[PDB]
Amino acid sequence: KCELPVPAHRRPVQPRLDILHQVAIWQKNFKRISYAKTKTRAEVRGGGRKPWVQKGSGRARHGSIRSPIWRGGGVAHGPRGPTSYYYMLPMKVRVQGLKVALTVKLAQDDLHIVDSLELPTADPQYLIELARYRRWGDSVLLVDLEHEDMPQNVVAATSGLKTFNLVPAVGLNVHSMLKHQTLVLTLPTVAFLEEKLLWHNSRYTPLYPFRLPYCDFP
Amino acid sequence: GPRALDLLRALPRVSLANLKPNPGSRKPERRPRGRRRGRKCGRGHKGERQRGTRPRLGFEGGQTPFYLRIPKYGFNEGHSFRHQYQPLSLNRLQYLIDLGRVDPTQPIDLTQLVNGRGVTIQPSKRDYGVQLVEEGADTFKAKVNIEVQMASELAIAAIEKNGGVVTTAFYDPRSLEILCKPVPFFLRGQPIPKRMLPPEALVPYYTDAKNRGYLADPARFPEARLELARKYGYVLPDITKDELFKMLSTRKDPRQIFFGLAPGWVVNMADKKILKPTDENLLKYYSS
Amino acid sequence: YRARPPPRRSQEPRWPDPDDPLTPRWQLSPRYAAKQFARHGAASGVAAGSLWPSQEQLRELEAEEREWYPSLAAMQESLRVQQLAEE
Amino acid sequence: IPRPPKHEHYPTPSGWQPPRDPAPSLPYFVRRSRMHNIPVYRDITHGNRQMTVIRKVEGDIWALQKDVEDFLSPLLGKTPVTQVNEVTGTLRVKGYFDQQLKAWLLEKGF
Amino acid sequence: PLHKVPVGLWKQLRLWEGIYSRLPRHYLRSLEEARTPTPVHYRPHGAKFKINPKNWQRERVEDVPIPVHYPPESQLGLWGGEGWVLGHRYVNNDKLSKRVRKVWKPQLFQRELYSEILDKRFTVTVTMRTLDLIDQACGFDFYILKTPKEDLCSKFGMDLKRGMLLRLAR
Amino acid sequence: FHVRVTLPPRKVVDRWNEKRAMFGVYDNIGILGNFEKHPKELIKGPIWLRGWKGNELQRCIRKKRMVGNRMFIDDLHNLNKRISYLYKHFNRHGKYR
Amino acid sequence: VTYFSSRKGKRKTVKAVIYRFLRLHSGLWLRRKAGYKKKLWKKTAARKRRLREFVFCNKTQSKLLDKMTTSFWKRRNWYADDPYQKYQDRTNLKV
RNA sequence: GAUAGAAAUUUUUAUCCUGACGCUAUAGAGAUAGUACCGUAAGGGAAAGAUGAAAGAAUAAAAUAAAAGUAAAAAAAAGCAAAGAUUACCCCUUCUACCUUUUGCAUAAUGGUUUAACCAGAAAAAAUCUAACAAAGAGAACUUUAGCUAGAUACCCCGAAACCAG
Ligand SMILES: [Mg+2]
Ligand SMILES: [Mg+2]
Ligand SMILES: [Mg+2]
Ligand SMILES: [Mg+2]
Ligand SMILES: [Mg+2]
Ligand SMILES: [Mg+2]
Ligand SMILES: [Mg+2]
Ligand SMILES: [Mg+2]
Ligand SMILES: [Mg+2]
Ligand SMILES: [Mg+2]
Ligand SMILES: [Mg+2]
Ligand SMILES: [Mg+2]
Ligand SMILES: [Mg+2]
Ligand SMILES: [Mg+2]
Ligand SMILES: [Mg+2]
Ligand SMILES: [Mg+2]
Ligand SMILES: [Mg+2]
Ligand SMILES: [Mg+2]
Ligand SMILES: [Mg+2]
Ligand SMILES: [Mg+2]
Ligand SMILES: [Mg+2]
Ligand SMILES: [Mg+2]
Ligand SMILES: [Mg+2]
Ligand SMILES: [Mg+2]
Ligand SMILES: [Mg+2]
Ligand SMILES: [Mg+2]
Ligand SMILES: [Mg+2]
Ligand SMILES: [Mg+2]
Ligand SMILES: [Mg+2]
Ligand SMILES: [Mg+2]
Ligand SMILES: [Mg+2]
Ligand SMILES: [Mg+2]
Ligand SMILES: [Mg+2]
Repeated sequence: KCELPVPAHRRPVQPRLDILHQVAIWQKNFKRISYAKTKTRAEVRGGGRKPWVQKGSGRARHGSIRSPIWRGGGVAHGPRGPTSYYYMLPMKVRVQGLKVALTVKLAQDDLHIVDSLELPTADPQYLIELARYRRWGDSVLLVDLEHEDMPQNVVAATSGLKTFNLVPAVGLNVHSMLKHQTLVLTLPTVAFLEEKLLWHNSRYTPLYPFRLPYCDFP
Repeated sequence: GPRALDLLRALPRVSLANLKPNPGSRKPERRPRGRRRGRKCGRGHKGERQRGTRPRLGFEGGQTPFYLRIPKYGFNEGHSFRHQYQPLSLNRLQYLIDLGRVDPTQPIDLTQLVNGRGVTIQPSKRDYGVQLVEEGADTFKAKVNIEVQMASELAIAAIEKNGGVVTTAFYDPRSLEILCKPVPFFLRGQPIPKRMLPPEALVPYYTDAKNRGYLADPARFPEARLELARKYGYVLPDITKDELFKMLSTRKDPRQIFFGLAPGWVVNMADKKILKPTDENLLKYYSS
Repeated sequence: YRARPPPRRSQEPRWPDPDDPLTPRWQLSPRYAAKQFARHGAASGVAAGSLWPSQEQLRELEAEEREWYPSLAAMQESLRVQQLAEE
Repeated sequence: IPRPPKHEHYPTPSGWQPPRDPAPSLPYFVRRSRMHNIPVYRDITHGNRQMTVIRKVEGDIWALQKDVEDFLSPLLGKTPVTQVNEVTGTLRVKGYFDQQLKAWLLEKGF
Repeated sequence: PLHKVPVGLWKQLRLWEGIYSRLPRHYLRSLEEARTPTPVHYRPHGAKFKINPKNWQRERVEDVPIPVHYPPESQLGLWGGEGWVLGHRYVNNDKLSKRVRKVWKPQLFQRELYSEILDKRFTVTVTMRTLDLIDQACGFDFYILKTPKEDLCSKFGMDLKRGMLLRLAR
Repeated sequence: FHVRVTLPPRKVVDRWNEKRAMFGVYDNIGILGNFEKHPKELIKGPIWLRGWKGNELQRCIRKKRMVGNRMFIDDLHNLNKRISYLYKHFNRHGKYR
Repeated sequence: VTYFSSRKGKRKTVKAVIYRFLRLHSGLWLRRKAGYKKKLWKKTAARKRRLREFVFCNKTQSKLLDKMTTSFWKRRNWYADDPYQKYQDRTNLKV
């Protein structure tokens, strides 16, 4: 049963593609630091002297021989230094993106709930035949609540598989759900995620960050 | 409810292969290439503007500038030392109380106002606290024990019409930062310092009983409360016979910032415990 | 595949080496020790008496607050003299 | 955010009034705010364009658009200029009609 | 790429290795402490906080030392902790006038000084400030043994102090 | 304009390797972890670029302020020249002013 | 105007704006008339009153002052006993 | 005036998880190399590689035969060299080369023999669009009388005589 108060106008269950796009692009972009530095005409090794006189030579006028017109000269604009692409999409938009991602994967029949996540064996061929019999698509993202509580049979079965990926519940996000063709949730992960996402609708704005101790928040 | 989920079954799988931004969210960039944007590309034709050497923003071309021909007059002279007070309406107060953001059972001050997010105080913008403003004097029905930094007579009359307590206190900007953000001060590992006295300009506002200053003589308080009632035509309630009189009589020492705390105390919130000094010089300093 | 262990912030106290030349000097401040006591206190292993000012700090605070922060009677007589002069 | 406390008399002196205990039978629903207020707002654009925004709408939004048109028709003498945003859940009306819209939603009980 | 350690520390960790590490700890402790000298040329202000005359507000005010140049000739004598002052000046004391490079030099005298510990007369180029400091410290030997390194600023004064301190120790 | 006459060896890159499978795992560390760590300290890169974004002039100033005492002689001189040139170009040159 | 500073990388302001101009919260800029302290014996009483009057700034000047002014001076300010506190807001503007 | 510009006071959790929405011989360091060469000297400072498993498979074999320039194959009245066409290449008819600068250029005003590889728009204070939440917004420090937060929209290249220091 749902452990949170459901609103009266909506019955419990047994989409924002724009926000999905925003969260996916943000996850792609915020970790990017572009490592591309080219040398402008100040940073090129030589070319500190006029090669010929200004007038009377008969050829074109030039200053440094390291200008961007010349062959071995510097680059006029180029990529300059390590370039950091860091921006933070706000907290409610990220929460809403997770919400609509879970809603889309529930409505597209790719979200499967598995009780307590045990396997009879550590053979990954068992997982492959289970997915082929249930027609779970190609790729499966299994979640668990905590990293150290994960069962060893499931861990040994998934550590050698490419399309099967096991992640803790804190590592679940929109890029992972849109990458994997099928999402698998455990019931305590459902109870954890429902609280962690439904808290933000009735919350305040932070006076100081939530790692500092609030009254009703840890 | 969400009928788009019914249509989402027939559509193929949502992935990274099919993701569109919102139409209109991105205005596409235009680059200086081609016949449409070329051979001058938005920079004009010769002159100083194509070479980009055009002068500064206030420069008018050798003519004496408009921002330099006007004579100086002090508009912002002493603006960094003028005292600021964030307003709080009685309509906003009654809205917070009726929505349960703040409660009248506990004595209400700027701390619980910030905690209920009714006002925001920026001490580094040299605010000195919260002033009561009288916009909602007609529709105010709450009984409060309100602690502000500045008050007006219509707001005061509106509060002791209902039978509340109005008193006005000074805070130094250090003590006001500590007041508005106690938990960021509580993770500083510093003893609570003394609340400071007002300056020479702010002595008489807190010394007279007409403004309900804390430092005023309490014997001059009831004649002021009855003069407000005589002026504004309401019967003055007997607060001593109320059941919440021990709540409404709760005050602060002029050298004390918080309720129930004292200067020199150190709050270790990891152990949920309190440290007190015992040195005679330390007690003389933090009690002086 | 299997995910990496998640990054978690350790709640144990962290103390830099004072003999290391490479450590920053904001980590060697008394304010850092007071902040570590405010964060943990019991496991920080610092004296609670270090949080209060010493004798010389108390004397210089007494000198500053006695010089620049006058008494209430002094302010009242100052405003009384000023009001008498303007009248 | 704490829940609004139960009061013996409604509406409150601050003007706040809780929604109805059951739900209305019209094929739309307007969610309340996180501050428990009506999601009807003002917006100004280019300094002279005044618009009223009804937000947080679930259901048939065209029904709400039609209802806003016959509610605002006798005051203006013409239909109000409206925009339906289904992918957001937003009705947008030309002009400042926010107080009348909050009042109309207050008798409708949303 | 970058260094791991800042370049400004390269003199400090040079002292932490080699022959310098085996140097005595009391000498290392006297060397590491860079205490500010006595204000000689610039006249300091006592109060840490001052009232602004124009603004009529409390402000924090800090003593900043004026850089003074010590020539190699100054190490052969006792100059009282002063030397050549290099700086700029305005002609006729107006701000809008010409900016001028200006050197200020101390007045020097050839005086012979008697040290009772060494029982020797040294012909030392001295300053009137040095003679005033001798008269204030109540002795030539008292002046050398009482005024520290950053106030004396002379290798000859340090050698004299080392010689008489060794004499008193032995 | 002379293009090559042979087909290149086609790069058989797999979409399901370790990096592409575990890309962006803990991006919601605060959201799903009872906020303790921001997404700032997941950024692997330079000291001055961790959780910060600006234009080239502010980037050069920030580099000189953080790791300025640890840069090289020629790199520090080049960064000072780049800072001076970018200051002059950003303040004294432009169209929109 | 320094659009990008060399220390902080921020946008500076010109103090010649602040030393003679006042910004209201409606965007209006207040200023003194030129020459109100110059040659009072020569000018008439009506001209003296006209120079003693405060005046407003129009659109182009107000946008120039807003461009040369940083975002610190555009904040909402609540001074005690401010005479311009009554003039901070705009009302009955039908545009 | 241009502009310069703090501090008092505050925040910053340890290790691994590091490689590349950086280049591929006019690019990336100048580099095959500070070497040849030019300079008395300080100094300036290059271009240059492409077969295969094996050339201890050179009567040696296999994939482009595509730039400008030539040859195969010199030219036949007449005209910015082309177009309308036509049974027909011309012959007929019709059109004052291209950029830049200008009031106005076929102008006898400037530039270019041609080909290949390089060579020149860069910033988000105010505003517009879109989204989140909305009397509040933002993952602390601020802004708030419909506003706060996030994203997208913006501002070139070469050229002196000169000045100072070593
Ligand atoms: Mg050079
Ligand atoms: Mg030169
Ligand atoms: Mg020629
Ligand atoms: Mg030149
Ligand atoms: Mg080269
Ligand atoms: Mg190069
Ligand atoms: Mg453009
Ligand atoms: Mg652009
Ligand atoms: Mg054009
Ligand atoms: Mg062209
Ligand atoms: Mg031109
Ligand atoms: Mg022109
Ligand atoms: Mg110029
Ligand atoms: Mg002139
Ligand atoms: Mg404020
Ligand atoms: Mg708006
Ligand atoms: Mg001038
Ligand atoms: Mg500081
Ligand atoms: Mg090369
Ligand atoms: Mg050919
Ligand atoms: Mg012809
Ligand atoms: Mg013509
Ligand atoms: Mg023209
Ligand atoms: Mg002609
Ligand atoms: Mg010519
Ligand atoms: Mg020509
Ligand atoms: Mg010409
Ligand atoms: Mg010409
Ligand atoms: Mg030309
Ligand atoms: Mg030519
Ligand atoms: Mg902006
Ligand atoms: Mg000159
Ligand atoms: Mg000159």
